[PDB]
Parts: sequence; structure tokens; C-alpha cells
Amino acid sequence: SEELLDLFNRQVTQEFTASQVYLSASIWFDQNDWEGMAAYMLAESAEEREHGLGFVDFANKRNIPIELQAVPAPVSCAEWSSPEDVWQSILELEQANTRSLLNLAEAASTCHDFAVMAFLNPFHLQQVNEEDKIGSILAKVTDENRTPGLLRSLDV
Amino acid sequence: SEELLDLFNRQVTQEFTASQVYLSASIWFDQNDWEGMAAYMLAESAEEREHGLGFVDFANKRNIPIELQAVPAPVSCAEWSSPEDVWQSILELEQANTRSLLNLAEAASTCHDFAVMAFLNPFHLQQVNEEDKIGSILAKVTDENRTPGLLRSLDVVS
Amino acid sequence: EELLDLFNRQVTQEFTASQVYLSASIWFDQNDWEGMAAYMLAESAEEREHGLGFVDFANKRNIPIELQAVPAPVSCAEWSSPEDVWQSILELEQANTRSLLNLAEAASTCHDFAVMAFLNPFHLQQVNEEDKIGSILAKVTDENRTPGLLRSLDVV
Amino acid sequence: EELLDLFNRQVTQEFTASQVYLSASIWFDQNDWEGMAAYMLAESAEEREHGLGFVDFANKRNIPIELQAVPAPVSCAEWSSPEDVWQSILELEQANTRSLLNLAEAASTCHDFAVMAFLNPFHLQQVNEEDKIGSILAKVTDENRTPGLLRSLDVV
Amino acid sequence: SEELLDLFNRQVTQEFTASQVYLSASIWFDQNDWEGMAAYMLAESAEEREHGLGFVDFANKRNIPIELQAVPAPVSCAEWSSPEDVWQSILELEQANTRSLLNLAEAASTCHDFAVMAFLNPFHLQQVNEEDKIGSILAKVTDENRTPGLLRSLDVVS
Amino acid sequence: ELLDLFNRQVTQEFTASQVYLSASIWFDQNDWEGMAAYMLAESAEEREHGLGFVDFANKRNIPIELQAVPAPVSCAEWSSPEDVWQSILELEQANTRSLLNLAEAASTCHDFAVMAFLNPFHLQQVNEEDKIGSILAKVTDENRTPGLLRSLDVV
Ligand SMILES: [Fe+3]
Ligand SMILES: [Fe+3]
Ligand SMILES: [Fe+3]
Ligand SMILES: [Fe+3]
Ligand SMILES: [Fe+3]
Ligand SMILES: [Fe+3]
Repeated sequence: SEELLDLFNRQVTQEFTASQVYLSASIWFDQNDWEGMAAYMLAESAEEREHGLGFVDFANKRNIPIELQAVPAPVSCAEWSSPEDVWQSILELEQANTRSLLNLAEAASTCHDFAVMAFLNPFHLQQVNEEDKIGSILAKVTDENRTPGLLRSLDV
Repeated sequence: SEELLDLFNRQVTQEFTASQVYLSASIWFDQNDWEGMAAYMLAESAEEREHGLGFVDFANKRNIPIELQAVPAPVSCAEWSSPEDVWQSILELEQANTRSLLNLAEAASTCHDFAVMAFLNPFHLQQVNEEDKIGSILAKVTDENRTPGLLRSLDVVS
Repeated sequence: EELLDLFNRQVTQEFTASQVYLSASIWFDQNDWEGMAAYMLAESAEEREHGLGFVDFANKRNIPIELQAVPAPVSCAEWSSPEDVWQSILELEQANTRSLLNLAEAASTCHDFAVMAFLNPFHLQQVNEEDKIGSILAKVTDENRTPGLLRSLDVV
Repeated sequence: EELLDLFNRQVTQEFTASQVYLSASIWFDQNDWEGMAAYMLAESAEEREHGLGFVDFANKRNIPIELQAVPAPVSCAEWSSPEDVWQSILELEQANTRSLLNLAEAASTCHDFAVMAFLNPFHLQQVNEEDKIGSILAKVTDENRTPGLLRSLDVV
Repeated sequence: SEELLDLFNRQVTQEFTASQVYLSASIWFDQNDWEGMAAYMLAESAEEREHGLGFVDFANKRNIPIELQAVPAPVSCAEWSSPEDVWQSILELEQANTRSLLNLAEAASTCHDFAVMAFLNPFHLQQVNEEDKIGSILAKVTDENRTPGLLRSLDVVS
Repeated sequence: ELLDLFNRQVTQEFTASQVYLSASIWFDQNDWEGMAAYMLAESAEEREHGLGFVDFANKRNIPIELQAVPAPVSCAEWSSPEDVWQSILELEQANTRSLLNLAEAASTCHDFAVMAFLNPFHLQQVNEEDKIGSILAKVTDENRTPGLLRSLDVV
């Protein structure tokens, strides 16, 4: 179950990585005068970090040794040119978050780690909601952005 | 101009670095059953991150380009043996945080960037308070750790 | 001295800005942009309040104030769409930031610590103000690309 | 059009009176009459609200407004006691009354019944204003016959 | 640097000194039956002392060694013979209080001590208000004392 | 002289106020924030007593000449909280002696109003000496085990 301790560490790292990527997206939104979209990303940034803290807290309680990895620089921001690009990368991030949680659940299942499985249950359910929501926002952005100016309306 | 813009950008990295080292301390304290000290380190971790977000927000408004950098793996944790070690690393962290702010203020000064200097003032004053507070806690920790079990007795209280 | 002269000029620049905001509110009102008009009117009162704050401080610090003419606004003659108005307003705020920086430079030269402390919150407020007008202008320029679309968001 | 011209001259007069009242507050403040300074300051704000009321009316009624320069108040350079200040203020109010009566006369000639209705409460207000200033000026010139006594009454 | 540290110490002494000078002014007013003026001075004395305490507390946080000096006796009371003399000495005390702070800021500036500069900003602004308020009371006093007994109205009011 | 001693009681109160302030400074610089807050509160209170004496002297036409308030000097030689508390006990004993000498001079002059004014200060000095005495005893007891006194500064 090195594989398990490992994946559990990778999950913590994925949560903080995703928090930074959300922060990068709020920065791009802000810089380009989409304050509504920026507020939304900033709030998701804080939430991803809360998920990381929740995994750490659980690992401490269960004596899963956690060691903090570097949180890499978000990369996609240098390539974003419009809100559509940003929301697409955020959907890909969320798909990565889902995979990372499934990888861990798979390893827990193999080890018969029932406590880890019970712990992950609300995060599986949260990811379903998260993916659906981002996917749904991206569809609106992509439909609205077909008329010059109209997406500025969505920005609330 | 280059210097100021780079340093401002780097100040955000230093805020998030400090956030992660606070978090690593919390995990050490937790793993070693110092839950009072862990909760304190945890709250400081949130607070450092809020400072880095205030620098980001100001940079956005002032058109200072921000490029978010890697937040490095905290390293002091592999070598911590006792609460005193962790608090001493936290003191060094705050002293570093103060130095990075004074450097930034030094560049803002050279550049005559009055806005950045105004923005920095409450951070300077906050750093004075933070160093004092951590210095004080370390002195308390080092004094109580002289009698076996006594320091534990304070984690439980305050 | 040079510091007295500039302190006076800042007063004049605040009252000039207050009138330029009023001129913008009139153009928007006459062209049926009531929400943009209400916004300019609000800014006009607030520039005047800054003017009064400088005067109050100068009287306390024995800096003599000579009230200058507030010149007739002249951009309204060229405005023909909301984008032209907002562009003139961003240039007004850039000039406000400049008048304030010149005053700060002279206070710094004379080592006038109390003047510098007084200007700090105005420094920070000018950051917010430039950002905010820049952002509305970017939004206006984007929405204006579809006929009627700007109008529908003046109703907001 | 006499009417349009005069309606514009009325706005300028309101904003001019606002600036003159401000000049008077400065003189009072500089000379440590904080009670009188606060009174002149409140009156400065009210005069500007009147000018805003005429501008708003003018916009609704399609009276084109071009905002003219607000001249530097210059009386301040020769004021040397509160009596001089209050006397200039009375003179300012008598000029406010004349411009309003001039405007009403042109409205009347043009049979402009909407303008006439709009002017009624300003005619009544000017009545109250001249009475009030004339009455303060009588108190000030009576109390100033005893050294220090006027001061004792700036404790408003 | 020694000079900043020394001026910081002298700033504390200047605040306590002004506190005692205000107290001397309330005593003279009270002895001569100007209880309104006496209450004003007494409020100002507690306030100056609060300033000295704020300076002490900042110095402690920032490890600026403080050594309390003697608070010298007020000297001007022996020569006051009317409220005008008192308010005039009080305006002079506040002019010195402002010079004293300006000197300290100049030394902080030379040293690039941005934390000290940030800490002094509200004291620079408070001195502006204090010198204007005292200057205006002095003007009112010297005007009203032109008519025998009239000044005795200022008092039995403010 | 009653008048001379009355004037000197003012100086003693403000002297005590400053020594208490010197003691908060030492505790604060040495990270005893609990003891520092207590000293600071006692500093304010000693100054209030001095103000009460001045106010009574003004009412009773006792001329008040404010004297120099001397520099506290025990701070030079404090190296533990026990030293600081020992100096404060001596300060309060001094405060008590100067009130008794003032009372003695009032008694000799049959100054009944001064004696009546002093009564609550005599009772307050009894409480003060007891409380400081009692703190010094707790401090000297707890300081026999390394770090233990620190643990109770948090109180
Ligand atoms: Fe997550
Ligand atoms: Fe920080
Ligand atoms: Fe402004
Ligand atoms: Fe009017
Ligand atoms: Fe002060
Ligand atoms: Fe006492």
C-alpha cells in the first residue's frame, strides 16, 4: 500500500494545484475586465484549497504520512485569449481532479481500505456536481460568445 | 519599470511560500499531537494566503502583470524534532517575509511609486506585530520546554 | 512653495474633474443614457468632495488656497457615442492621477511628511478609480459592437 | 433665444454662488471662525444642488445646456472682517434674486408656463435666503461694535 | 542606527513632557477658576500620555530599546498670568511636538525605516489637527479677552 | 509642612506611575505580556491617584508645583520577574510611608479635611501591599521550576 500513501499525497497536491490554476483564471479574468467571472474563480480557488486541507486533516488522523510537494506554476494562462479558452482549461482541470480522485478510490478499493472509501464518498459526489456546473457554464459562454459583446452580459 | 514589477510579482510568491510553510508546521504539530499549536499554524497559513491575494488584487488594479510561480515544497519539516525547532523556523520565515517587504518598499521608493508605498504601509506594521508575536511565543516555548511535559501542558491551555 | 502651488492646483484639478463629470452626465441624459448619467453625476459629487478634503487640510495646515476659475468643459462638443464620453473620462482620471503624483513628488522633495501621509488614501483611491473606469470603457467598447446591446445594459 | 440664454446664465450663477460661498468658508476657516465657515460650506453645497436642479430640468425639457466657466471668487482678496464677508454674501444673494427674476421675465414673455411653474419654489426660497442673510448681517454688524463679542457668538 | 533609536526615545519623553505641561495648564486654569479650560487641558494631558504609550508599545514590538527618562517639571506656569499666556505656551508646546515628530521621521527616512514611517503617519496627521485647533482657540481667546469679563463666557460654555 | 508634603505626595504618585511603566516595559521586552498588562494598568491607576491629589489641592487652595518625575532606575538591574516584583513591593511600601507621613503632618495640624481625604488611600494602600506581596510570593514559588512561571503568565 505504498501505492495508496502515494496516491493520497498526489491528491493533496492535485487539490492545491487546482487551487492555483483557479487563481490564475481569476487573474486573467480580472486583468481583462471580467470581474464576475474572476469572482467566481477566486471562490473556487479557496474551495479547492479547503479540499486539500480536508485530505491533510484526514491523513493526519489516519497516520497517512503526508509530505507537501511543490505546487507547480499554472501554465495555461499564457495561452488564454478569451473567456472561452479559460473555461475550457478549467473544465479540463476538473476532469483531471475527477481522475485523480478515481485513481485514489481504485487504490483504496484494492486495499480494502473502507475508511478511505467512506471518506472519499462526498468528494466523488461533489466532483459530479463540479464537472456538470463547469461544463454547463462553458456551454453558455460558447453560445453567448457567438455575438460580439453579448458575453459581457453574462459577466452579471 | 522592471525591478519594481518583478519584486511585486515575487512578493506574491513569498506570501504563498509562507502559507505553505505554516501549513507544513501545522501538519508536524498535528502528527505529533500538538493540536493547539497546529490550529495556530493553520490559521496563519490562511492569513498568509489572504495577504498574497491582497497583493494579487492590487496588482490587477494597478496593471502590474502577475505571473504565478511554483510554490516550493517546504523543507524544514524533515528536520524538525521538537516544537522549538518548528517555532524557530517560523521566526526565520517571518524575518524573511519582513525583508522581502522592505526590499519591495525600497524599490517602490527608488521608483517614486507612491501608490505602492501607500499600499505597503499596513503590511509593514503587520510584520512588526507578527515578528513580535512569533518571537514571544518562541521565548515561551523555549522556557517551558525546560521541564519535561510542561510545554504540553500549555498547548492544552492557550 | 512649489509645494504650495501644486497643492492649489490639485484643488483646481478636483473641481475641474467634478465639472467634466457633470458635462458627461448631461451628454448621457440628453441622449437617453440615464444609468450612465446617474453614474457620472455620482462621480461629479465625489470629485467635489475630494476638492473639499484638500481645501480643509490646506486651511488646517496654513497652506493658503486661492480658488481658480473652473474652466468650461469642452470634450462634450466632440462626444457622439458613449464610448467617446468614457474615453474622455479615463483620460480625466489619468490626469487626476498625474496631478496627485506631481503633488506627492513636491511633498517628497520638501520632506513634507504630513502632506505625504494625507495623500496616501488618495493614492490608493486613484488606483481603484483608474481600474474602474478602464474596466467600464472595456465593457462599453465590447458591447457597442452589436447595435442596441449597450443600451440594454445601460438599463442596469 | 433669450430664454435659452438666460436659463444657461442661471446655472452658471448657481455654480458661481456655490464657489463664492466656498471662498467665504475658506476665509472664515483661515481666520478661525469655524461656526461661520460651516454655515458658508453648507450654503455652498445647497447652491450647487440648485444648479443641478436647473440642469436636470433643462435636460428633461430639451433646453440645451453648455456649462460655462465658474470664475475665481476674488472678493476674498479684500475681506478683512466677518462683516466684509457677510456683506459680499448679501450682494451675491441679491444677484441670485436678479438672475432668477430675469429668467422668470423671459419665461413670462415666451408664455413658458412649465418654466414658470418650475421657478416658483426658487422665487420663494430666494425670499427666505435674502431675509436670512440680511438678518445675520444685521446681527454681525451690531455685535462687532464690542471687541471680541462677535467671536463669542460664532459658538453658533 | 543610534540616532533613530535615540530620537525614538526622545519622542517618548516629549509625549510625557507635553502630558505634564497640559497638566500644569489645567492646574493654573483650575486655581484661577476657569474650569472649562481646565477640563480641556486635563483631557489633552491624558491624550499625550496615550501617545507616549503608543510609542512605547511600538518600540517594544520592534525591539527598539526604550529607557524612560525623567519627565521634566513644567516651567511656564510660574509666569502665566492670563488665559492668553497659557494657550500661547500650549501652542508652542504643540509646535515642538510637531518638530519633534518631523525630526524622528527625517531620521527614519535616512535609515529607510519604512515600518517607523508607516507608524508615524497618523501622528503627523494628528499634529496637523492639534496645531490648528490650539491656534484657533488662541485666536478666540485673544479676541474675546479684549472686553473685560467676556472671555469668562468662552469658558462657562466650552 | 503639610503643604510641602502634599506637593510631594503628587510627585510620589507620578514617580510610582513611571516605575510601574518601567516594569511593563521590562516584562514586555522579555515576553511576559500578562505581567506587562498588569503593570501598565497599575501605572494608569497611580497617575489617577496623583490627579485626585492635585484636584483636592486645587479645591483646598494648597499650591501645587509639579516637580520633575525621576527616571526609573531599577530596570537596569532586573534580570528576572522576581526582581521586578520585589522592586514594585518596595515601591508600594514607599507609597504607604509617604501617605502615612502626609497623614502625620495633617494630624499635627488638626487638618480634618486632609485626614478625611486620605482615609480611602490608606485602605487602598493596605489592599495594594497585600496584592503585590501576594503576587511576589506566587512568583518566587513558581520560579523554582524552570518554565513554570511562564506557564502562569498566561493568566
Ligand atoms: Fe477539489
Ligand atoms: Fe505575509
Ligand atoms: Fe479626485
Ligand atoms: Fe440658489
Ligand atoms: Fe502627542
Ligand atoms: Fe498611589
